Amino acid sequence: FQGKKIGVVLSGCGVYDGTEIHEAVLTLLAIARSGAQAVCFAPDKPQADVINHLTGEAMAETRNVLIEAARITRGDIRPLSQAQPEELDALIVPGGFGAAKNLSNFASQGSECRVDSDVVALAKAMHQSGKPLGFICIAPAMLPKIFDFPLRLTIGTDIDTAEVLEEMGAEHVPCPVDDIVVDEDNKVVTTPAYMLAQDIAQAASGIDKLVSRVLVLAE
Amino acid sequence: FQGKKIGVVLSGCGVYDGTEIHEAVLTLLAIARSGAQAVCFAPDKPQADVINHLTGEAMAETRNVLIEAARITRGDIRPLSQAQPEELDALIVPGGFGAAKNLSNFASQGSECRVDSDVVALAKAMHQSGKPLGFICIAPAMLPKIFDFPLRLTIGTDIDTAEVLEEMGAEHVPCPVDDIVVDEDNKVVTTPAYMLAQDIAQAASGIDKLVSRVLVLAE
Repeated sequence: FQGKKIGVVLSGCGVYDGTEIHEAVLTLLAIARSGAQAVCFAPDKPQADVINHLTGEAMAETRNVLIEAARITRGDIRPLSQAQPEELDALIVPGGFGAAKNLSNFASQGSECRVDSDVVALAKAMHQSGKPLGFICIAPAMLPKIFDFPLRLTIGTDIDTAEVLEEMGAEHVPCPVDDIVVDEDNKVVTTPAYMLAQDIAQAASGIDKLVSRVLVLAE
Repeated sequence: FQGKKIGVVLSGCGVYDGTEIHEAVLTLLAIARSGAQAVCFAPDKPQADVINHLTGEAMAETRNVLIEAARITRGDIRPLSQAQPEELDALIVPGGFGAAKNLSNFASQGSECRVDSDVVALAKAMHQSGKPLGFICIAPAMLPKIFDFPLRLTIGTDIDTAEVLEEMGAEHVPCPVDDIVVDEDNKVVTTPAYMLAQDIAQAASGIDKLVSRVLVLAE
């Protein structure tokens, strides 16, 4: 897969107010091990909140999504507004509450949520051209808001969350932490990761499969 | 290795002002995949600085080392002052500039640096009992300040940095990104990681070997 360029969209730095750090790093690892290149992006805007990860309480400060996401990529990131679908072969979106607070407002709006316009436009551009999409953990919640047609996807086994996604037009398929769901016609791959994982090795098993599948779909 | 408890000491969240995020997550991954348990700690104190990872410039704010390190561990971390050497089988310290700013002041003091007292006491406790130590990237710079005896270690191949460590009493051994150096008598393992890595898969190759070796030394 040398030569393949995989877009990666981040939402901050940490599970509670940005991207799930394990999920993001596991994604980068799997991409690199396959010989492909990650091309990272994050929207240039303030985070919805800033959470003390030690206590779970909100902090009285403000942080920029792009600035904080740069921590994960060691500075090698660009504003999402600069993404060029023609230069990408696929798109992957890791989870964390940032996917539900910053890339969308699923966390507070549920089925009436809106998704970041630049996220919608990039994802639609991939689908137009037949380039695969990989969404992890809670990130698949954005899919039935982006695409106005039925899609096979998963967020694991949680019945309440699955009910919400169905209300939005998805077909929810149960999946364990170490496997994936694939909508073959639309080339969309999903996996639960931290929705179900009890440790990092269980999250890596599902993520590795997701990345592998995305790369196969991109050929 | 089920049952093994591996202490992990963090310094923040991000290469420039805390722990190198890739290195920390790769460490956790390798520990979990081997069936052992990571036990994470970070000192409860302010970071030396806060760096914009997008530009590399300092920011006009203050952040707590423990609070930010909790991002990497999804909240599963304790203040370093609470570490109980009797409950640990080994100790691993990932790199990032935080190891040189927060766990020590190597970044500004070089060979005249001081190391966090709780870092020194925990590391000494491991060595007393014959429990292995694994230090990654720039973290090995702390070793000849902690132990007043010669130690075989590596930070890669950088001649200037190696010269400083030698001034402090170390025996520096060249090592590539995908290998390790082991001081057998003192059970100390080091690897360069981001001192030399050009991507995350190259850092993982060295880290995986380090963790494996630490686990073997802990049996």
